[PDB]
Amino acid sequence: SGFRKMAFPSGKVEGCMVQVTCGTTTLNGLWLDDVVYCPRHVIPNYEDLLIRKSNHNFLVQAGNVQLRVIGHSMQNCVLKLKVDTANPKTPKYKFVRIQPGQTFSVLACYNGSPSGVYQCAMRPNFTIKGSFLNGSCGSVGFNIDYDCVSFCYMHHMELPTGVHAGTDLEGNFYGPFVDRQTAQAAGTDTTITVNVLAWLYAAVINGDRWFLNRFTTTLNDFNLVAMKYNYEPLTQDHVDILGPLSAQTGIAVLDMCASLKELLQNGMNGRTILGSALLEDEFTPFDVVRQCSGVTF
Amino acid sequence: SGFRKMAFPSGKVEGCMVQVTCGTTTLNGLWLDDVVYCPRHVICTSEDMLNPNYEDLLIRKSNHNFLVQAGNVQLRVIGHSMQNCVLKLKVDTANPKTPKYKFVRIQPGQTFSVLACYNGSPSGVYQCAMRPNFTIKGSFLNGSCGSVGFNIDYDCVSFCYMHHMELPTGVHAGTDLEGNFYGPFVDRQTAQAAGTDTTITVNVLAWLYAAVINGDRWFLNRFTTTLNDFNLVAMKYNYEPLTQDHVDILGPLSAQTGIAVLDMCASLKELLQNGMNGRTILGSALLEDEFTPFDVVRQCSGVTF
Ligand SMILES: CNC(=O)CN1Cc2ccc(Cl)cc2[C@H](C(=O)Nc2cncc3cc(S(C)(=O)=O)ccc23)C1
Ligand SMILES: CNC(=O)CN1Cc2ccc(Cl)cc2[C@H](C(=O)Nc2cncc3cc(S(C)(=O)=O)ccc23)C1
Ligand SMILES: [Cl-]
Repeated sequence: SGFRKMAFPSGKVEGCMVQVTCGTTTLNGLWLDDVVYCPRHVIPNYEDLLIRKSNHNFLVQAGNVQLRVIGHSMQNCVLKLKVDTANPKTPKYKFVRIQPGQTFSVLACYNGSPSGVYQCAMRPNFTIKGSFLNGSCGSVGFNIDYDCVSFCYMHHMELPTGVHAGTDLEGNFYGPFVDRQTAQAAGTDTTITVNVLAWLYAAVINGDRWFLNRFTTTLNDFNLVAMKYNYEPLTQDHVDILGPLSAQTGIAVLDMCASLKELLQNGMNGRTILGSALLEDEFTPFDVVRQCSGVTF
Repeated sequence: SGFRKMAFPSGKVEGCMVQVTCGTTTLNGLWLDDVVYCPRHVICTSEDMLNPNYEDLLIRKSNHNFLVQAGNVQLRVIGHSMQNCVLKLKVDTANPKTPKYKFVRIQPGQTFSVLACYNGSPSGVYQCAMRPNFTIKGSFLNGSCGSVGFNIDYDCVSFCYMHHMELPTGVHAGTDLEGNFYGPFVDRQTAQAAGTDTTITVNVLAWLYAAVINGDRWFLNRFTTTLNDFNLVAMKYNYEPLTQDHVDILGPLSAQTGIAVLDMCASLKELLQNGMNGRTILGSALLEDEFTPFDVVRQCSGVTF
């Protein structure tokens, strides 16, 4: 029993965190094999700034050891520093681009040193509601599948509303953001409907059924209600993805949609679901299945 | 900016998780130097759980009855002893991944990270608090026994909890790393129930200071309160009594924001009376009590917005 926002064990990622200093700027880097990956803003016309730099300008520190930079190149908004030593702690890994609604763990670092780990979701507006201070740039987001780490996010900046923006590990930003000081704002955010439904199934699994009713609905009637409350449209794919949770609890996806419709139209009335007075949208159907099953790494 | 429930990086603890099997029971162990620590109920059957005589069950065991597995390697047990509700298995190999560590007993209200494991393999990490009733609201399934709670301050891991059981309400009970239970619990399957739980007042106040640091002041009022009048109101909402120690502990957060502890107590009094009226504090519609004054200082900046 119990339901917590759970992050993946961070150990395989901790062994890759390094500190990168270029001039007066100090941020975090990801050391995989003989390459250190970090935000290119550590050095705007980035090619013009980069052509003026030499290898010895980049100071890379792995714990108490100085790594020697022997090459450098840019890929989109990420800087790739060729180092003279391969990371002996390099885990099995892939660079993957996630979609809005998908969740990941973040290992927040300062000065190449990990300070904390938390779980979060890529919002529909492509920002993440993280917890970062100055020096956090270069902190990474990831998931684990058995022994393989899938790096999906590198932190670049904080927007005026306090939310965060960054790139995949190939330097491509999530969202209409640019790496520079300009008027940038997060677009209007929406609620991840498929995630809220998954969390209602998690509540039913943990013995919370007060919100269930005898009614069902069409996908078309529910999507009109979803549009009114700033909820993301629910697609047939989302319905298919919720299949296992529907079969496990005996509550059809459209049957659970009618419960969500009544929660949107009438509130919680002093009640909570899994210790929360708000409808939670940062647990995917897979997160619910994994946490209510016991999958290890 | 931002405020999340943050756990400590789990890497130093992952390198200590092992699997312990005794007969048909398999649970997790903590391998530090040449000793593996695990719940003593690993020597029990389900029948034994009603009235187990651990000393009688242990005297019938030999070293080779205990199977310890570290990854794909079998560790050899060369000794065994019991310390309170923990079994200590002497092994022939010291853990090369042993970090700098201490065993610390925490008090209710204190927070820690939990590395949840099954079969000596870590599956997830989360942050939680020792409730006033000595239980923890964790997320554990069968096979989680022996999972550990910890804090990492600097490079030293302070182990404070080892998981032993789930109570009928779904909450969790366990021991410190010396085998002493938190709460009036026994590692016996009897009528055991968690006492009535209360809200950790000093933690709720710390989280209100965290909200003020992140730029939100809508909940503040022009009133102050005495410590005794605050406790007379808060007890009515099942909040823990606030002591002079708690007031002293909130000192740095009060000085950083310029809001006296008893003025923040007056805002808390008003929040309990009025609710939130469609508003949230740090993205939450409930008053959060699982962030200590120390956690807030750690996660928040020294400059108030
Ligand atoms: C809000 N930041 C600023 O006004 C200055 N920024 C300008 C800038 C422009 C482009 C890019 Cl790609 C990066 C950046 C830098 C940036 O966003 N870094 C930060 C990232 N994450 C959390 C941060 C928390 C803070 S805080 C309030 O001190 O908690 C500050 C800075 C953070 C620096
Ligand atoms: C609720 N407990 C049981 O049905 C059986 N238990 C009785 C018992 C009595 C004393 C002691 Cl010290 C240990 C234990 C064992 C026990 O508590 N282990 C478990 C630990 N943590 C989470 C657990 C989740 C579950 S569950 C419903 O499947 O989520 C089951 C078992 C868990 C075994
Ligand atoms: Cl303590």
